[PDB]
Amino acid sequence: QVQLVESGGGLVQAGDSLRLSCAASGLTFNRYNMGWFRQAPGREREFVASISWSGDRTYGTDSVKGRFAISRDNAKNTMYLQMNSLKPEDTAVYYCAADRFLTRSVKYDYWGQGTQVTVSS
Repeated sequence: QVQLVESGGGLVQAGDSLRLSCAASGLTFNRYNMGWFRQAPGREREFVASISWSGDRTYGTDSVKGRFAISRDNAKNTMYLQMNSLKPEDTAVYYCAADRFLTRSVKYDYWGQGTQVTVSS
């Protein structure tokens, strides 16, 4: 079956940087758009960033585009999210997802279990 596994979460302090990764198996990795979503306490699940199989990057808002960077390594079936200047508001569970057509919609076909990021001040 298809399997997406996130890692790299933990407890950081405000202003820190953090790199999350996502490893995929059971699909032909280079034919899928890959996306990061998050769910903060008291909020709905929301789009963070996406990188399509042709390499175009799409970001959620101005709150994200300046601080976060997304990339993929097709040779290793892995994608990464680099997060800089983290704030308490970024505390959330971060999910990796894959889909053959979608970009910003939360209705992607495949989902990982998520990794938890806590940011304290």
